Amino acid sequence: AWFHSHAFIHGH
Amino acid sequence: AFIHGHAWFHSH
Amino acid sequence: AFIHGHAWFHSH
Amino acid sequence: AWFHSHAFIHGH
Repeated sequence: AWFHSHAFIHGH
Repeated sequence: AFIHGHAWFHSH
Repeated sequence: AFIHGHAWFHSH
Repeated sequence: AWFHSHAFIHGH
């Protein structure tokens, strides 16, 4: 699974 | 799984 | 599972 | 499961 952050980590 | 938090993170 | 990475992260 | 970061994320 991939997650992105730009902080909160986005992605399920 | 979602990753919660933004340092400690929590994931189930 | 471990969270890889330092922006994109990945976990399997 | 808890993960810690100072970024690399540490924890299983």
